[PDB]
Amino acid sequence: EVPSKESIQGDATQQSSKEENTIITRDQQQTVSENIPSTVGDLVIASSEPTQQFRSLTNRWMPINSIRVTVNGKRNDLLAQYYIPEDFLSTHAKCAPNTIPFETYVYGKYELEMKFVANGNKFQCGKVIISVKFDSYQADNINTGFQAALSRPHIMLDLSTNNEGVLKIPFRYHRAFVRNQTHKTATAGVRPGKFASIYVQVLSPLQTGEGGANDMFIRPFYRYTRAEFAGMSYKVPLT
Amino acid sequence: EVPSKESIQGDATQQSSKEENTIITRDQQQTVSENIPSTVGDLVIASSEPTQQFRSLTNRWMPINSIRVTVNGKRNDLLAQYYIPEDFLSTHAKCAPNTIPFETYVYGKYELEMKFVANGNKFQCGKVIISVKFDSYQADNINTGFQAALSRPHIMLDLSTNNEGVLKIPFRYHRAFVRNQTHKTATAGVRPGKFASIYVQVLSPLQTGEGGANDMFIRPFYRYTRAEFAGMSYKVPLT
Amino acid sequence: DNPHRFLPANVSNRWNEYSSAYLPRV
Amino acid sequence: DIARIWGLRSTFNWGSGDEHGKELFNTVLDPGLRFYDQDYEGQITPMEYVTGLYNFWSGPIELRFDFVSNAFHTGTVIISAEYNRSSTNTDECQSHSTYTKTFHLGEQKSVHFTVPYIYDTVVRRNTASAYLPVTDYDKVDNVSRAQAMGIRAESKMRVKVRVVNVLRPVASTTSTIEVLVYMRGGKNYALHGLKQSTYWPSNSVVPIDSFPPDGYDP
Amino acid sequence: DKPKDVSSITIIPKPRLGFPHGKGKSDAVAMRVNPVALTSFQDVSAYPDEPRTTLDIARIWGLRSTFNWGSGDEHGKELFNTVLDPGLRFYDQDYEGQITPMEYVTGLYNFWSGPIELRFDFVSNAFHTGTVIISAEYNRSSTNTDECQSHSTYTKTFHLGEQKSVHFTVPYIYDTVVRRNTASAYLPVTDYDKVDNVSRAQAMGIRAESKMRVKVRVVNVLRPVASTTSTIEVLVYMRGGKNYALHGLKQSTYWPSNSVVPIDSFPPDGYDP
Amino acid sequence: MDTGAKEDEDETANFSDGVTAMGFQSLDTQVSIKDILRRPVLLFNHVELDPDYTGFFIPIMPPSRMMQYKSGDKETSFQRLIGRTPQAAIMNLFRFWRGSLRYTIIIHSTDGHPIYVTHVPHTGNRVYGLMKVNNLHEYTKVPIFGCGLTTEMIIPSVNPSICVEVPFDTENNWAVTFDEDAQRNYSWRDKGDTVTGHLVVTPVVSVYMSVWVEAGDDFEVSNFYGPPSVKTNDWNYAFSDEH
Amino acid sequence: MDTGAKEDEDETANFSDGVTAMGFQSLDTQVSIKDILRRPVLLFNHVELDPDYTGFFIPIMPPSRMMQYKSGDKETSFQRLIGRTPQAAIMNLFRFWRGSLRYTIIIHSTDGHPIYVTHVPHTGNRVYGLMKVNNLHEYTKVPIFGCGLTTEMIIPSVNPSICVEVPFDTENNWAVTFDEDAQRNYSWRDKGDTVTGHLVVTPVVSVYMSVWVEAGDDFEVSNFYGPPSVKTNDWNYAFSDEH
Repeated sequence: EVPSKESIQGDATQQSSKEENTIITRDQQQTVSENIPSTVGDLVIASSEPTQQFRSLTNRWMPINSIRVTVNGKRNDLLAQYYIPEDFLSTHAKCAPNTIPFETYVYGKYELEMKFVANGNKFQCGKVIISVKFDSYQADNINTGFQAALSRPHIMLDLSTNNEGVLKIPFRYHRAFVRNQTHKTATAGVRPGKFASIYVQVLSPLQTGEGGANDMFIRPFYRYTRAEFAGMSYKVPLT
Repeated sequence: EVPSKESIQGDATQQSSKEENTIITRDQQQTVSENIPSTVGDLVIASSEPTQQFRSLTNRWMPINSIRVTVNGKRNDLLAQYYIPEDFLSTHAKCAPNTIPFETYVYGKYELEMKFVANGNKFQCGKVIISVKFDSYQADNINTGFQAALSRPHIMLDLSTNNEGVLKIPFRYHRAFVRNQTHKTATAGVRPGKFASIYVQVLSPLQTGEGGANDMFIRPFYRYTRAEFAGMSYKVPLT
Repeated sequence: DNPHRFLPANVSNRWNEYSSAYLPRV
Repeated sequence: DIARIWGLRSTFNWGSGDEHGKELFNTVLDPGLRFYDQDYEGQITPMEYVTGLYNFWSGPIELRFDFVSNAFHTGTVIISAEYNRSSTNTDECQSHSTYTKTFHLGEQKSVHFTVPYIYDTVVRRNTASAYLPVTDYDKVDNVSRAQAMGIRAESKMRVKVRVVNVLRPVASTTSTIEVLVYMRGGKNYALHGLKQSTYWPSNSVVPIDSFPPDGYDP
Repeated sequence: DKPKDVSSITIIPKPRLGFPHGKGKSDAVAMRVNPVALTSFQDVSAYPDEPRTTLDIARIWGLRSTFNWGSGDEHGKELFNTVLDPGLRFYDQDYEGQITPMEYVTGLYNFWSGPIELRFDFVSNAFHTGTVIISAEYNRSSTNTDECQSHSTYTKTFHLGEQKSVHFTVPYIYDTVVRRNTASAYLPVTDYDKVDNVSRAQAMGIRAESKMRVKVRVVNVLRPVASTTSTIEVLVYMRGGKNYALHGLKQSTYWPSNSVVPIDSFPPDGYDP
Repeated sequence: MDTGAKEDEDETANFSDGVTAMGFQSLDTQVSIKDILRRPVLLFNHVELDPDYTGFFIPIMPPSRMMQYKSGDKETSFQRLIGRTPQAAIMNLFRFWRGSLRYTIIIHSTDGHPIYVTHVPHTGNRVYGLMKVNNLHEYTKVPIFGCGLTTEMIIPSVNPSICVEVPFDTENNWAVTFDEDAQRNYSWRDKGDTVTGHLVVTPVVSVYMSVWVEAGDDFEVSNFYGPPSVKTNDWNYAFSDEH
Repeated sequence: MDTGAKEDEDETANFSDGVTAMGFQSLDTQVSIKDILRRPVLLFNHVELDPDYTGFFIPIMPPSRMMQYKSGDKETSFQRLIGRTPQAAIMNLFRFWRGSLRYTIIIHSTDGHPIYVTHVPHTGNRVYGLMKVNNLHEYTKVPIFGCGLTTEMIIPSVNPSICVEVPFDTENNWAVTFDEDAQRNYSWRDKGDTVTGHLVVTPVVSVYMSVWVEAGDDFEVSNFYGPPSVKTNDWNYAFSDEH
């Protein structure tokens, strides 16, 4: 919150977040989205049998693929986008222990937390925005601008300061549960594994000095704050 | 415990066992081995980080491969044998949700319960014995008779009455944990996935009447009463 | 035919929507 | 209250020849329609009959398996409720990984089974039509289907019965037995959205005439 | 007994009850078994953080405009200059883009009032340094080259350094308690009809164009280090004030311009391939 | 009714019963049998009234398999999908009913001519449609509505619709809902016990009407018969969710 | 919704917030989202009902970009300025809605013929306009209003207008307001989740109608999406205050 004078290990006034068997530190301040509620009450009706949590597996931090930001990138350009949970099961971090319960259970409710860590130098500058769109299936190509991102739950990343960002994502879906996996025997009438979309977009282009670096990198990390699974079945490979 | 007079659905005085999302009934009485303790105290020392349980997945009943008993089978003959947990991961019921935590965790402590259900007719007769041998690696071919089975924790099955049998298996191993999976990167110096052996043996041969059935079947079911996992890693396919 | 019915293969996934890999849609 | 009446849904045979893991019974358990791919004609259960009057249903469904046997019949079966993803006919292990109840057949010749309601929606819409003006068995085409009242959301929920221990009766009795499968709504079974009845009487249907004007006086 | 009923009253028969109104009384017949039964919001209901009014939507920050500020920009130079009218972005050209939340919802009303809030985010680092002056100018506007005219109004000077953001409430100072919208109340032109003077003469109203302007001028020239960029972008956000008001529902001035397809009959209209 | 829990002798463990969905979507419950029977069913859709006859007879009985259309049989004035209504399906389960029925009659006109609806109590016959009572060729001088029986008038210029509630004026404790064969010539007094009377509509000039029927507030059903043998082909006239 | 005050880190002095103008002109506040959605929108302006068809289908969904006209596309029966109404603009910000809608239907007639309005619950399809259900050529003997479903009648001689409130009879928690492409052929069960059923108008003889829609009292919206990319050319069709 307040910096100190320089010592052997610089300004040693870092903060950190410990979740299960994973720790992530931060050198500067962090921005955090509002803690907002999910749909509750339908759980007990939708599933006759009780739902299960596996906090040790699911509630740990897991890094996903690296994002490169360049000076060529213009405002409104998608740096990356994620259909969740699908892309965290069968695209990013496929060997993560977070994905183990999705092999056996067919349904679930999912509240996520996504931390973003940027590393640009002090002679660079730029703005990136990350936002969430709830129940985005067949509505990804509309309300998908920087302006829509600023309206929806979001976090803002300055590329010079390297402030961290934490997006809290509730479960807001038009059904009681989301389907975890497609299967050859299962119906194709319902799109599974997608209750929301995450967009990483350029708000202001990356700029650099004379003979400076023409790019810098951002790393997302995800965890489930509340992952309740329902409908046990035989284990299958993910997608 | 006591039978009743016949009604529309015969003698409706059955008992049953419900564990998680699985139920198993029994028409006649059951035999149960003594509830005996495991090694405790080493858990906190052996693992610096806390161990995890997944009761909803592991503590449910799961059937394994069927066992055929014939009139040709002599006393002391092995009907089936199981090296545990290995054979319940990569041989029997491979798609079971009980096996999901073994994909990610490298170590664990395991206390099991094994139910056996026989179905021979009232004009047959015979005796089968099931026993457990703790820490059996490189000692399976000795102390492996019907006499050794009668000494060790065991259950006895009469093939005419169809009495059920429940073998309670504690964790008794020369190390703190048992290794869950072999791997190409992992050492070959330690035998993994085997802390005990289960033997199903003929005590008295199956006999039948004139023009009677020359065989009958037994079905084992397993569950973990206490499965604590340690040492999280990236998920792998089982063997 | 009606071009809105089906999305071209290069920009879309199997579920007939823009792929998450295809960043140029915007 | 009508849906809480037990009704005989289906029957199947179980013999000593049926090897372990073999499907004795296998059906999509949808109270909307018995079949998706063929005509039905017979005595539909009370809960199916009344569910046919509604566009939506929910809550657990109860089953009861009555084994038409004697004390000298012995064996074991496993009843399994499978959701979303279905099992292969030859892969018993896939059925074992779901919500199961193993029944040891002996002195007791009946077993009850509550099928849990586990779906992505709080209620399920009916697979039958809300309105069907076809009365004279009109030969259907794609244009007729294209101009239907709705789209049939076919259920992938299945209930199966597999052999655990092979049936081993005495030589003096029958080697094969029939198993009666009853069905009814659970205690928290729900119905909503009145519609055209999917089922209608198929036996002894005669329209009324004017009595006695219409040639009653012989 | 069958006694006569002498009670009576005069009545005025109307076809609909509360047809124009958004609240009050209704004569609506429920298509239900129970005529007084309603939808349950016991479990599933509107989330508390969701906006309940159009004023709540107007309180959302939205990126209005952007401009560059370089070391070449001499003192007194207009970095930014616009008529700050939430009715229309331009009076003399077509608009196409992502309009701010407060502009979008203001487009639904014939009248607006109250202060407007601005926020200037300087996309820079610690090694950028300079000063600008934000000015709200009313009735009379300043010359581009006359900085002194801008300085004589309601101003806020911001010293750019470690802090890279500044807030600015634009006061509501007008001759009327509310301002009428510069956009039309009703526009039947749908097929980009080539306009003439007769079309304009037979319009719904007359556009009362605003002379209120917000400007940003250089006070101290931007003097960054050689190791960093010489020019920076400045993001200009906008929203309604805490006492922002809207009144007089009308035809929406803005309408979706991207991925607009009208509905068809599914599946009759050639869905079955 | 027999629930059949009597026969369920098994008392082993089972999965959870869960929580009901009733009240979650809305409080408009539609499970009550009486509530289902009290919402209207279309009997006659734009049928002619002719002043050459006594009037159009409507036999006082609820919708059931008695009024079901079968492909091939003779064409009647009845609505074809009466047998497939919820309440008709319900009435096929109960062979007894007692109480009043309510008839919503709409005259397709805006004229000042009065159309009379006369109630006839249980006389032992069972007829429907236009009929010449005692086969005469003149009924303006001897109208059924001016014979003494209870009558109500519709004046379309004021209101073309009306709702009239007919009483349970019969000798029997219960009215019989249905028979196995509605056209069978059996014991004549038993034959007429499926109705509790008639409702007769008489015009001035030729005009069309539509008729709905529902159960009254004072209404009960009994003598539960269970579900009959049925058929369906709904599957064939719809696409699945997988094209 | 994110207000964005989170990002506003500046805490320097500012000018006065002043006093609100709300209540000064009148107490008729028009800022409430629910109040805006509860006032009616014209869907169909003098469209034909034909008795050769089952009826004119109206899909139960609020006004939005789904019903927006674009210059060049095929001509529909819909009103062209639905997309430019206040409530359509509001519904473009919320992709979820739950509760009842109210439909004001006016029949352009003074005849004594009854026009029936039938409610169909969520069946999984999405259609509008005149349609022959199962492509038959006769519907007077098998009317949709006499199949069993909930129905209400209009008698123009009495009253040519009616207001009917349709329930939220669906499987889903929320109804989906809009899609990116309304004519895209994707997963068929998801395709039909943009409606909660249908409202079907069936006449006796050929007659025209007009249809309005509004939100019910029991009604909620959620899943805030923020403002989309938009265009305007209002400036061009008006003179300024300086000639």
